[PDB]
Amino acid sequence: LVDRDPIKTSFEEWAKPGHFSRTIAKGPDTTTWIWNLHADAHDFDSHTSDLEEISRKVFSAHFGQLSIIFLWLSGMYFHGARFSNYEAWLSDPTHIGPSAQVVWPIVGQEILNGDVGGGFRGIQITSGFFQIWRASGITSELQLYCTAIGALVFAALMLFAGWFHYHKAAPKLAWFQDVESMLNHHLAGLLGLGSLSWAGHQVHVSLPINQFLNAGVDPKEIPLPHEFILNRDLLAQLYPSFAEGATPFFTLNWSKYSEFLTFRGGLDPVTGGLWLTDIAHHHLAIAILFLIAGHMYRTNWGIGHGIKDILEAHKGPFTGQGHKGLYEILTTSWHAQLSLNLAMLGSLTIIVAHHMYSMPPYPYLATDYATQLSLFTHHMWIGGFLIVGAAAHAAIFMVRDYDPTNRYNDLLDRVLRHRDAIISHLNWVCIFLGFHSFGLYIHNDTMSALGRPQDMFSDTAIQLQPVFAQWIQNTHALAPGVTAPGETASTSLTWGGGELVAVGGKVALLPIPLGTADFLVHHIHAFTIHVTVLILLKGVLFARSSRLIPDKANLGFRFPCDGPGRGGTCQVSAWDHVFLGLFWMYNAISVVIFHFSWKMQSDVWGSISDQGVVTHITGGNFAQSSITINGWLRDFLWAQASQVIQSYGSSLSAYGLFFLGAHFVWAFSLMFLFSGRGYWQELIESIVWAHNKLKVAPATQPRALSIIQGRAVGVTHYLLGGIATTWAFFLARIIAV
Amino acid sequence: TFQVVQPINGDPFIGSLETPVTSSPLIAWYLSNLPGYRTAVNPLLRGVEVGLAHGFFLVGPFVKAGPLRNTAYAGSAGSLAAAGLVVILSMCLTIYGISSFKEGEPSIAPSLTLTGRKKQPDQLQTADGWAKFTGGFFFGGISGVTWAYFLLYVLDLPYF
Amino acid sequence: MRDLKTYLSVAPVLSTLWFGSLAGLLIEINRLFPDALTFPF
Amino acid sequence: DFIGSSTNLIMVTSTTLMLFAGRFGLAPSANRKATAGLRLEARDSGLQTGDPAGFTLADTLACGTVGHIIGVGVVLGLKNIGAI
Amino acid sequence: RPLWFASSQSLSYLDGSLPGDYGFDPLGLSDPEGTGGFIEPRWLAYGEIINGRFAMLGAAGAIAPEILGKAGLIPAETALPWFQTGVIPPAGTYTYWADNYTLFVLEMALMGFAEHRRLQDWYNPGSMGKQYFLGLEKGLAGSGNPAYPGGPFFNPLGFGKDEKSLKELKLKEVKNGRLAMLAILGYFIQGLVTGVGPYQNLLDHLADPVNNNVLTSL
Ligand code: CLA
Ligand code: CLA
Ligand SMILES: CC1=C(/C=C/C(C)=C/C=C/C(C)=C/C=C/C=C(C)/C=C/C=C(C)/C=C/C2=C(C)CCCC2(C)C)C(C)(C)CCC1
Ligand SMILES: CC1=C(/C=C/C(C)=C/C=C/C(C)=C/C=C/C=C(C)/C=C/C=C(C)/C=C/C2=C(C)CCCC2(C)C)C(C)(C)CCC1
Ligand SMILES: CC1=C(/C=C/C(C)=C/C=C\C(C)=C\C=C\C=C(C)\C=C\C=C(C)\C=C\C2=C(C)CCCC2(C)C)C(C)(C)CCC1
Repeated sequence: LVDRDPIKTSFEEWAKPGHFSRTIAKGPDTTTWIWNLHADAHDFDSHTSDLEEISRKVFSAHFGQLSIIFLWLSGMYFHGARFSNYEAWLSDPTHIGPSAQVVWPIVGQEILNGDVGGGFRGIQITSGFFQIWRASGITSELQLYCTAIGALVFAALMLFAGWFHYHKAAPKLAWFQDVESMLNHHLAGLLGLGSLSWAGHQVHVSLPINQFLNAGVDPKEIPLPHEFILNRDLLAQLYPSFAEGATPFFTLNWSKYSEFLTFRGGLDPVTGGLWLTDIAHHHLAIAILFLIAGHMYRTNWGIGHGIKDILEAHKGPFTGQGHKGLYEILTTSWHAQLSLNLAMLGSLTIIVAHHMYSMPPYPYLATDYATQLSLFTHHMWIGGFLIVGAAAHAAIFMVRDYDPTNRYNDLLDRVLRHRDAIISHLNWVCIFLGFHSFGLYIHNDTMSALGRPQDMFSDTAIQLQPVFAQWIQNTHALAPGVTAPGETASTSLTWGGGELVAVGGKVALLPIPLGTADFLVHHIHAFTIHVTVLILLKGVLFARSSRLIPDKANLGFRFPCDGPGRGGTCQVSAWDHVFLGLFWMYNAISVVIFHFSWKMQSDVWGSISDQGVVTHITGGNFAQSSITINGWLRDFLWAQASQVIQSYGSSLSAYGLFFLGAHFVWAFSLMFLFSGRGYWQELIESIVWAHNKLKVAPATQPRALSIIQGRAVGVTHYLLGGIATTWAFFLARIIAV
Repeated sequence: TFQVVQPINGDPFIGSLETPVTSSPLIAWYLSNLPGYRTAVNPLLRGVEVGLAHGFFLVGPFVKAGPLRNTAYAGSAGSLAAAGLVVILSMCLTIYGISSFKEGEPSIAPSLTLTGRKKQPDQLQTADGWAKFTGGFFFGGISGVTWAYFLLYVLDLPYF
Repeated sequence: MRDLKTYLSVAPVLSTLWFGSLAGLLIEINRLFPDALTFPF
Repeated sequence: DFIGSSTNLIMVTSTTLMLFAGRFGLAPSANRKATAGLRLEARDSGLQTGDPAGFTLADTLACGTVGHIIGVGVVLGLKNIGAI
Repeated sequence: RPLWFASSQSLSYLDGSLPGDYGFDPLGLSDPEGTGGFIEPRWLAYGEIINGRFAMLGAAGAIAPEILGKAGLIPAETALPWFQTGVIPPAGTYTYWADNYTLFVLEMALMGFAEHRRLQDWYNPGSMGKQYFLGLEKGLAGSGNPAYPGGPFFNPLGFGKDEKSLKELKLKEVKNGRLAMLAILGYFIQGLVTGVGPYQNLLDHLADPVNNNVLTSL
């Protein structure tokens, strides 16, 4: 199912911009043509109506994405070998700050090459690559150079594959629609075999090298990874069970492998991370489970399941026919699959962000506060963006590919017939949550201002205790020995076990208390999430029609309005709902990251002394100061911003410059959001007049930006400015202290 | 196949749906017996019942959450605040009745049942009926507040 | 190739080349003569 | 001895029982599809097997894998409680 | 005709034209629908023939110096196993009249000439007999079948005069090539797990089968 040489390789189409569209290829009468060229670059569905060609175009771009990712990985690995102090950091991870970037001295920018330890001058990095390299057994820079070379080779291979599968042998449509085979392969081979290979690498390389490192041996005296394979005596000395070979595995005497395959739980006191034996056992079990899961769906040999057969058998007295017809929708529309995958990926990213901080998987990662904060905020933002994109593409599918005549589905029909109740109930829930979550903050502020601290919602006057979460913490703290007999310690130290882990005089992790403030902040999170969901679902559900504009589907997915009639019809399209929900996503993620930062700085992170007294960074003021808006403004925003505003003249002045630059970018966006196109089109007419006077009027007539373009520019600049401000503030605050 | 959700009264072009939440026999019986749905009874008695029920309710939050909740004057202040709220609600009802209904006009309530049987329209949707309802509501609210205060702080009942 | 030369004359590529050469020249000039505040000649 | 050990007997019994169940219509197969009512339905797989009942190689591999899974699980479960 | 693990899908296009055809194609790679790239029945047959011929050359080569060494015919310094004769220098090396990397370039040049001429024959048949090539282009014209070019150079003895005899010899060649490929796989994997010469493996097995075996080696 491939075609030989579908499209000739030529430079002819390079010299004719806009060849993908008939209208754009005509020529640039005005300046709107240039903007329209870029906005429709990757909309393959608008270029042609053939599903096979769209699938072939989609298949090739992923190869370019993979090549770009491989180039990025190659650069990251190469910079750590040539412009880094990784070897010096390896001998003292607790007193040296990782750095992998140096700057050329031209205009006085060499001040950014601050001292970081190990006789090195550079920029301190917070991506956590040093911990990953240490956990993999990497010791010298030659291995990093080899990894960079391999990544370059893989990027070249990906680029060649991308060219080949589009210009020499393009698969047919019947190849793409083999969902059962694709699922079987991506489950058994992509995931299970990868987990098995990583488990093997961890067993044979990471474990002995990491044990030698934790023993305190000089990294230059540790035997090379290949010495543990050729010389089984070394492994037998390290692990006696290796002397028996693979015989216990094939005789089901798996108890002999308990030395390097454990079920301990908790953190390693030496490094502050999870035990590597637990990780190896976890990867082995996950590989087995994924290998089993990949033999469910039917193929050329009869045995297995048919996804259509599974779907068609589920229906209920409330839902009618049920899931019949969903198989044909998901195997014919690219947008629905994209929306579902984007939503699932965003949720998974948020879950990963939440899980990484409380269960540190890398050595010397819990005590690196900047890395933890950066990873948390980065992954949360990525998850939010993916979640928004899911709804955007769901609306796109609803507008374009919906067709009840040939693709009828009962479940989709029933949802669209009672959307008013869903929207009204969601509106009521949002209003109730906003009143009963944010209103308690204003009450506390008013009572504090009036001089009545005894009438506030606080731990000392009127308690609002999160009794349900405390019960979960108590249950999980008592899990070992009762409901998890095979475990020695709890999964996390934050459950409330009472034990504290200190590495290098710093607090890695300890139980986290929950009080009245956590109740309020959690309900604030719920309120913001509910409002965002309301906006996106209202946008998706009313994409085709409404009581105001019955024929909204004919106007398309991205149109500005339908005139000033009916009192005003501004921003009625589904695109405008995504444009509006991006702001609320930004708001929710900012509140969440502020909560995380303040809570960790106030109740977890700190230093321990010889007598064992913990002194936190901010002194534990979160409980009594976060219950008012004035407290958030004073003890968090005003107090913690002194690091970034006093960074001039030092190696951290770049963050100080980025603070003001992001301020300017954020403030600059309000011009596009608060104004309209007619004023700017009328203003241009006067500017064109004087150019005509001096014979400098261009033939490409200048036109003001369209309404949609202006809204997009405004939202983009707004988001960029806000995120850059928060990034600069966080990094400047956390690197110094 | 058996189906649960049905169009309202068999007409699929009216903007409503029949669901177990709306058309269950228990819920249908419960709602028809509320004083606000007894269209064949004097509005004064229904207003008195509604006022009593709502006035008994309003004492508790004012008493337990008020600024004087931790003093000896908690009950009296809570009862006085509840009475003030009842007075405000009575004023609102009177204003709504004056603004909405005009003297001499017939009732605007529907005169058809769900099964198509004809019935007399409710008299609550007239000026006189609404005035009677508001007066009964005021009287019942004051009486209920007084009863709640008497029970709570004149008889030493082992509450809580 | 005529079509390859045509693609090199498009606005973004020409602008990128011009600005790269310009930035290189300015950086070299500032490297040769650093910290200039007044015109001394 | 390992050959006479309980593990050998348990795994051999599991594999043989699974193969017997697959062969004689007691379990689903390439030519037998179970419906929603858990009733086997006749099916043609289009694979030549040279067997009177139509038992193909894929069916044999699947039955062997299921038997091995069950036997390993039973062996380890009995070993944990110290029964064997 | 006999069949070996044939299937209904496989039998729809394997009608027995090719030599050594038993209908064996469980994965259906020779399915002639949507052929392209390197997945094509003609290219697959050509690759099978070429791989079989190379394995036939390699199967005897990796064992010929070994058996004479134990037979006292060649000096023991030249009776090395295939994996130590210099293919993998870490596994062992032998000094020739030139260093290994110098021999590699000459081998690559000669094989590049040969394989490029063969590939250019395959792409456009009958081309190699046109351009002047030291006057040797007269006999390099081919025969229209890429896997069986014939001619005075590749068929000096003039074997296979009769069509049925040619069919029989093609069948024997295919069978021997498959057997040689299996033998080469055995060579590689036996060397991987035992670390000694395959002739030594055979001699050890003949010494006693119950002590030198898969059960005792693994
Ligand atoms: C797997 C991820 C994925 C994929 C494959 C797609 C794919 C697609 N999306 Mg999409 N989208 C995604 C995620 C994804 N999206 C997410 C997460 C969101 C939410 C933010 C959206 C929101 C979205 C909207 C709102 C729209 C699409 C549209 C489209 C289609 C046309 C794309 C196009 O023309 O863009 C062209 C690409 C660009 C113009 C590049 C944008 C430049 C960015 C925004 C600025 C970057 C700033 C940078 C840092 C500054 C450096 C500048 C430099 C020059 C100096 C295409 C099928 C469009 C569509 O289907 O219309 C019918 C459409 O209107 N998407
Ligand atoms: C060579 C082209 C050219 C020339 C001769 C002028 C000349 C003029 N412009 Mg102008 N302008 C240009 C391009 C040009 N503009 C472009 C491309 C833009 C869009 C960014 C503008 C935007 C603009 C505004 C908004 C305004 C003017 C104004 C003016 C007048 C006041 C003098 C001045 O310095 O204004 C300031 C000039 C600028 C800020 C322009 C920026 C410099 C541009 C980027 C140079 C680009 C040149 C171009 C690449 C030529 C390529 C040559 C190549 C093919 C060989 C003056 C008559 C002002 C006026 O009196 O209103 C009528 C005014 O308010 N211009
Ligand atoms: C880091 C990195 C890199 C690299 C990577 C690597 C180096 C990898 C490797 C990988 C590997 C190296 C893998 C492997 C694998 C393997 C496997 C996966 C195997 C398997 C096997 C099996 C599964 C078996 C089984 C069995 C059974 C079951 C029974 C009988 C017996 C036996 C044993 C046969 C690069 C440069 C790209 C860049 C980026 C980053
Ligand atoms: C998340 C993410 C990331 C990363 C990622 C990763 C790191 C992944 C990985 C992955 C992987 C890592 C995968 C893998 C896969 C697969 C494999 C690795 C395979 C191999 C081999 C094989 C397949 C073999 C087989 C065999 C043999 C050996 C022989 C005989 C036969 C058989 C079949 C058995 C980043 C941050 C960058 C970006 C964003 C996202
Ligand atoms: C009577 C008769 C007979 C019979 C025979 C038989 C019946 C045999 C069979 C046997 C068999 C046919 C077996 C099989 C098996 C298979 C398997 C076995 C597969 C796979 C599996 C797996 C891959 C697994 C894995 C794993 C691991 C590694 C870890 C975890 C656990 C488990 C187990 C999951 C004959 C034909 C002679 C002749 C005619 C008559």
